[PDB]
Amino acid sequence: KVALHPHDLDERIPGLADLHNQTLGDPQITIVIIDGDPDYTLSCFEGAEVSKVFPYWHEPAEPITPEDYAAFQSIRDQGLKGKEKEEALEAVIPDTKDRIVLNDHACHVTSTIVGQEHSPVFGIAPNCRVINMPQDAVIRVMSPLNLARAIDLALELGANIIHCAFCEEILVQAIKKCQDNNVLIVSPTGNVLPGTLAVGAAKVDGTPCNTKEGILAPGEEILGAQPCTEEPVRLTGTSMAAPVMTGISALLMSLQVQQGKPVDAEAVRTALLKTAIPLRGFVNIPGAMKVLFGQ
Repeated sequence: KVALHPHDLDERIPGLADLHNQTLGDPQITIVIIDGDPDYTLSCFEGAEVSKVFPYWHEPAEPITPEDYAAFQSIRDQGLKGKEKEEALEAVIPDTKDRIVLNDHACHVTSTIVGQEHSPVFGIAPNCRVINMPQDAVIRVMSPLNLARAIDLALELGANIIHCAFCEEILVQAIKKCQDNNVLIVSPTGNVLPGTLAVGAAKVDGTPCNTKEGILAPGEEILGAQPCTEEPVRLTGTSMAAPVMTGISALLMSLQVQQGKPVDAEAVRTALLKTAIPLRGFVNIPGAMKVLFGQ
């Protein structure tokens, strides 16, 4: 009845309003986002506990001009597809388009998780601690070696949740170390490991746009930030559903802290998966709250 903190996805995600009534996150919960380089000048990140840690083993990349970002956004807003989209990107931003895809993705994903209330993008968990670990410098990104190194560093930075927008034996063992150290890994199914929460995209009506340890969440028309403008945009894809689950998972962990319970990543992951309404099903916050908190 009364959403104390009205959120865009309240109607599409039962129990989100009620969960928001109880927490908007806790700064003791750290989320490390392994993605591109987000734009922290956006007002949705003002007052947010956000910081960038660039992996020390990357060569820093030259900053991308606002004009290049605007070119990419114009091409999206015209709704160009297929061969014509690619010919348009190649015509105007051939050297920078691949980095921009990553950086733009990072703005959107970070805004979905931690965007401040009453800004243009209100995130799921605006009071959690968020560290961005940009990877765009490596584009000259799906490399398993580099992701393993990035995951090891994210663990050392104190991650409770690692959001990997890109998730070889070395990577498999880095994921395993996260599980052994009670750190949740969240990644999209795409458009493979225990203790990973794999996320698929649901349409606006809740149907689907991996199956054993996956969950579906809203992935269509998700409101988020884009670089160099205060104007938000709605995007669609499995990598749009993943950040919704990262935020939800962070809220549930935040509630464990607020109730004086130890952070328990595996309890949160298994509660989500076992209560999902037929991957394993659509996210079911009311069921998860019952399993975790007796609500």
